[PDB]
Amino acid sequence: GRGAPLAKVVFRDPYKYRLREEIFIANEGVHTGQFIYAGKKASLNVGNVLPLGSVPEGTIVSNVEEKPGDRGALARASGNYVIIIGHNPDENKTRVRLPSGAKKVISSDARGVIGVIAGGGRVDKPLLKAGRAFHKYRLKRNSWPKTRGVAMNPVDHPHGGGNHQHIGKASTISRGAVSGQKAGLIAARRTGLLRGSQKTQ
Amino acid sequence: AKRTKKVGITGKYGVRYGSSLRRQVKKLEIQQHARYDCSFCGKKTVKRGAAGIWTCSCCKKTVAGGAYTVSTAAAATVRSTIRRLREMVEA
Amino acid sequence: VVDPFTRKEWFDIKAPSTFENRNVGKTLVNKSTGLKSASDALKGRVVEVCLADLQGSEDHSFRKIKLRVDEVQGKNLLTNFHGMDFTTDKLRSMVRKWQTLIEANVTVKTSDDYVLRIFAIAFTRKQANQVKRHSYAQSSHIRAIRKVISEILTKEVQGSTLAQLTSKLIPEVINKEIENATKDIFPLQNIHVRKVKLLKQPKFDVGALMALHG
Amino acid sequence: PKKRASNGRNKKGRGHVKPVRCVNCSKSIPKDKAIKRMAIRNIVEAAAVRDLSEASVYPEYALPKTYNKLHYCVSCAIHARIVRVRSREDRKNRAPP
Amino acid sequence: SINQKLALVIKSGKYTLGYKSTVKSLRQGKSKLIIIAANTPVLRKSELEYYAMLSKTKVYYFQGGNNELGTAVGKLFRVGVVSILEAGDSDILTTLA
Amino acid sequence: MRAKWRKKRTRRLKRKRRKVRARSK
Amino acid sequence: SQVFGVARIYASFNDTFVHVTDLSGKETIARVTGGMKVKADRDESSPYAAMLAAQDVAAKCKEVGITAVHVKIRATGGTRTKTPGPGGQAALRALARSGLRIGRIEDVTPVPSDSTRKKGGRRGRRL
RNA sequence: GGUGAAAUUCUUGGAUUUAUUGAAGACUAACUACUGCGAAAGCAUUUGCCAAGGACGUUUUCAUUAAUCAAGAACGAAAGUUAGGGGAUCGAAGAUGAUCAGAUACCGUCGUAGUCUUAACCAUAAACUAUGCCGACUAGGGAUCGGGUGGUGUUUUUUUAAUGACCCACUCGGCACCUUACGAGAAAUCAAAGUCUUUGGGUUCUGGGGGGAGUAUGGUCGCAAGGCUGAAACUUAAAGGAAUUG
Ligand SMILES: [Mg+2]
Ligand SMILES: [Mg+2]
Ligand SMILES: [Mg+2]
Ligand SMILES: [Mg+2]
Ligand SMILES: [Mg+2]
Ligand SMILES: [Mg+2]
Ligand SMILES: [Mg+2]
Ligand SMILES: [Mg+2]
Ligand SMILES: [Mg+2]
Ligand SMILES: [Mg+2]
Ligand SMILES: [Mg+2]
Ligand SMILES: [Mg+2]
Ligand SMILES: [Mg+2]
Ligand SMILES: [Mg+2]
Ligand SMILES: [Mg+2]
Ligand SMILES: [Mg+2]
Ligand SMILES: [Mg+2]
Ligand SMILES: [Mg+2]
Ligand SMILES: [Mg+2]
Ligand SMILES: [Mg+2]
Ligand SMILES: [Mg+2]
Ligand SMILES: [Mg+2]
Ligand SMILES: [Mg+2]
Ligand SMILES: [Mg+2]
Ligand SMILES: [Mg+2]
Ligand SMILES: [Mg+2]
Ligand SMILES: [Mg+2]
Ligand SMILES: [Mg+2]
Ligand SMILES: [Mg+2]
Ligand SMILES: [Mg+2]
Ligand SMILES: [Mg+2]
Ligand SMILES: [Mg+2]
Ligand SMILES: [Mg+2]
Ligand SMILES: [Mg+2]
Ligand SMILES: [Mg+2]
Ligand SMILES: [Mg+2]
Ligand SMILES: [Mg+2]
Ligand SMILES: [Zn+2]
Ligand SMILES: [Zn+2]
Repeated sequence: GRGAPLAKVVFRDPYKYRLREEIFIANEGVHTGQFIYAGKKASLNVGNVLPLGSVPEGTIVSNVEEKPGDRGALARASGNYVIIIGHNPDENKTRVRLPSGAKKVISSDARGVIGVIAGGGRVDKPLLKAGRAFHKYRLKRNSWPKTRGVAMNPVDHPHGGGNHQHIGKASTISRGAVSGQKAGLIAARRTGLLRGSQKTQ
Repeated sequence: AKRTKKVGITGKYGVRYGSSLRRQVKKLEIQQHARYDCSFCGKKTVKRGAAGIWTCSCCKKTVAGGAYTVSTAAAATVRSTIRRLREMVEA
Repeated sequence: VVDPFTRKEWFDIKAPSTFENRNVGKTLVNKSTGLKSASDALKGRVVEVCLADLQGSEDHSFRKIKLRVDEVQGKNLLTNFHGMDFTTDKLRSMVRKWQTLIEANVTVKTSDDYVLRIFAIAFTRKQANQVKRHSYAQSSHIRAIRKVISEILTKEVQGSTLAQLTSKLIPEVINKEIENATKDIFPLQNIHVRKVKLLKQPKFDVGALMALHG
Repeated sequence: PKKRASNGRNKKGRGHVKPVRCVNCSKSIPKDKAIKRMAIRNIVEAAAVRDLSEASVYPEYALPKTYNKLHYCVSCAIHARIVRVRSREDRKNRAPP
Repeated sequence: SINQKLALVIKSGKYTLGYKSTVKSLRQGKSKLIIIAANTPVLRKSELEYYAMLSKTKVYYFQGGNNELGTAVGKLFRVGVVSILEAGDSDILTTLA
Repeated sequence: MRAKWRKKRTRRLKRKRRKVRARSK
Repeated sequence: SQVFGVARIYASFNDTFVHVTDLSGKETIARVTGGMKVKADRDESSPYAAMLAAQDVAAKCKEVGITAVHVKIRATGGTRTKTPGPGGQAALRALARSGLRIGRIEDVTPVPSDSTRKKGGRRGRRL
């Protein structure tokens, strides 16, 4: 139920004679037997984990923390990555652009891992038939298949009811709506086929 | 002994799903089934098994890759951009 | 009911060293109030003045120079190298029809570690007694000429910073050594360094900066 | 029939050049077919020269004119600049004047 | 080139191909030079380099995968180490290598 | 009418007989 | 001798700008354009309005602290006409004849290593 | 701001102007010419790498291996299609401001697709020199690009040279122009469009009054838009070319 492969990465224990194993999200091109370096003063190759400080802008980084030491949070899905676009040395920040395109500024002590996440393009292939969707969610959660509220009775949904299948009122619903009201396009600030190019400015 | 004018591996799907949808799948199945050249021993013995997990017949190396091809385009460009930027740390 | 002039702190612009008049210009700021003082805010501006306007002699009518302000002290702020341009009228003259153009450039580091990229333009000349009306190089000529220029330019830098690099450009030593190695290949005329820009200053180092001051 | 051995304008052994835009109406037009005027003229003008050097620092200064290449599109070259239109004979004459 | 030299060595000298045989050469002191594939693993590399320095044999690291070293010696299989046993007309021993 | 526009004329006209004839395939 | 500044005259068609600034540029000193001293839109670029605007410029110029100035004339440039506007000379004429000083002037029109498709369409602006 | 003139538009959100920086995509100004290269399409920043080519030089080598070509095939501007990316600029569509009797336009503003690139398609342009290829012959001239030969030629200084650029003469192969016209044409014109009723070097292709019509039909190719192949009934005395005078 994860799109991207994981990668078991074994380490020594600094304080006791033992191995300690971790579970990383495998960045693309990472291979068994490879050595992974993790730290402030580590070098800049795919697979190592380095604080957002220690990488020049344009570095491409995955599984990056929001807060330093929360052990990874951003860009973890098969194919995603964050780009560093700038640093503030005084008040040690860094500014990044997340997979959604939002620009966010975090501590430079927050760590990421050099590269992108393996399994890119997983979504390019048509699912092609019900059953593959069926098995997809079989390993995720019980969210499939989905019935249109407009096929229900009014008891079941705001869209339910009528002698023809229709929403009956606007399907844009307020942010200040209430549980039981919010089905449709919640808080939508526009609507209709996105004409023209998107992309954040 | 040419068997199909054009459906290739996609011929398993019969008349179903509509041509354009089968096309797209054919591209990515041809991708995801082929044997690939191994970086570590040069034998063409890398094959896939589960999206993004490419490993080697002999030599037994497993390389995390793209979902249906070993090297995704974008990671490849990323490679050289880590190339590039790292150069600015020794030199 | 303000008139920022009836409030404007004022100032005068001092020059570096290896030239002529260390007194250059005049400016306007704003009184050094607590929170937003006249000092740290601007200063670090940039003023461009023809070097003949600062060298006196008109055998330098072109060759604009860009200076950048670094430090301030009691109504007296200095300035250091930040660039060298050419006038538009000069090139727009220079580049005459019926001949060949040749451009070349290279990126290089100096002693006191400024990284800069200089340029170099040069045109073929009719040789006295020519009857044909144009006189062009031979491409294979232009490849040799660029390579030589490139060799010479990479040599003349990484010497004692701009200071000495500037001390080389001012008398156009470069233009003449170019001319020397060139004439083996092909005539040429004008031949200048034209442009040179900064793109990686080192660090402040106030002690080294004060070396053009007295 | 044909009314110009040079066709529109001058190109033999090429088949394709590269269009330039017309400084007047912005019309694309091949470079060899253009019509081009070197516009070198003073920054100042006729009358400003005396009061210039008058209210001017420097001994007479130096005076640096402005050079810029112009491009017209036949139609705009006909509507104003170099044209007239000439007799069938007066056409072949490439003498500048 | 470096391959142009190898092509001469191939048609006038004696050589063995492959890991095990060039160790019979390195121990026998018969090897005059060993060429090492780009992708041949570091362990085998480091070993060959230790066997070499124990026989005073120089080592030229071929900047190519064991596949192209196979066309370098003109064999339709792959090779990750060559051992020069006799250099024929070529000069590889007494040039840059 | 301009030859090019008269080309587009029948270019369309054909494409509509194309439609109409397929009604009886 | 004099205190020096930088003049900078943008004389396009349909308008003419004159505004001296500090020789570094980062600090202004009084603008006033050829549009301000007339109201007819059609008359936003004629030499008379440019004169009156050069007047209103030189006035505060000699009324703040700048006694002398270097000028930088400049057409629209870019992919535009690259030729000076009518009221560019009229303003230079009206600031030397005003009584300020003139020191070494050049043309700073942005000329490209050509591109970005000029406007108007391949068939030009046809009227 | 924008125009012939204006309006739509932008401006406490200090617009327009300015200075300092940074980002992105496109492009290659001037130099650029009756100048180069390529089968054509087409091709102007630097450098490195990869393979290729003509001309020239040639007392090398082979020895008829060739010329032109139904079928067949490689490449083929621009737009257009499929899938990614890219999407600064300009901008089919569309919406607007004006203009107009009207104005679905011309002009102004916004601006979707496109414009850029990768993997595929598509195969058409006034894809033009509106001019098949190979060979021979027939007439004067000054330029110019590449190669070569000749010189007690010029300029470069040093110690004379060597070089390099330049000058003059020549000869190959180019891109062109000039004047001629023995000759050709219906003429405009043409060193071929010449050596043709004094009608034959070799060979490929196409046309047979105008419309109907590149339409109908079949075959074939394409995802599509469309490409190639491609009639007839009927209609009609002109359609057409070049030149002259008005
Ligand atoms: Mg994942
Ligand atoms: Mg779910
Ligand atoms: Mg369920
Ligand atoms: Mg449903
Ligand atoms: Mg649904
Ligand atoms: Mg129901
Ligand atoms: Mg209800
Ligand atoms: Mg409701
Ligand atoms: Mg309902
Ligand atoms: Mg419905
Ligand atoms: Mg069978
Ligand atoms: Mg040479
Ligand atoms: Mg043309
Ligand atoms: Mg063409
Ligand atoms: Mg039906
Ligand atoms: Mg008109
Ligand atoms: Mg250029
Ligand atoms: Mg057949
Ligand atoms: Mg195309
Ligand atoms: Mg766009
Ligand atoms: Mg419209
Ligand atoms: Mg309207
Ligand atoms: Mg319309
Ligand atoms: Mg419009
Ligand atoms: Mg055709
Ligand atoms: Mg033509
Ligand atoms: Mg034709
Ligand atoms: Mg002749
Ligand atoms: Mg000679
Ligand atoms: Mg004749
Ligand atoms: Mg005659
Ligand atoms: Mg007929
Ligand atoms: Mg059919
Ligand atoms: Mg398709
Ligand atoms: Mg068809
Ligand atoms: Mg046909
Ligand atoms: Mg048909
Ligand atoms: Zn392997
Ligand atoms: Zn025009």
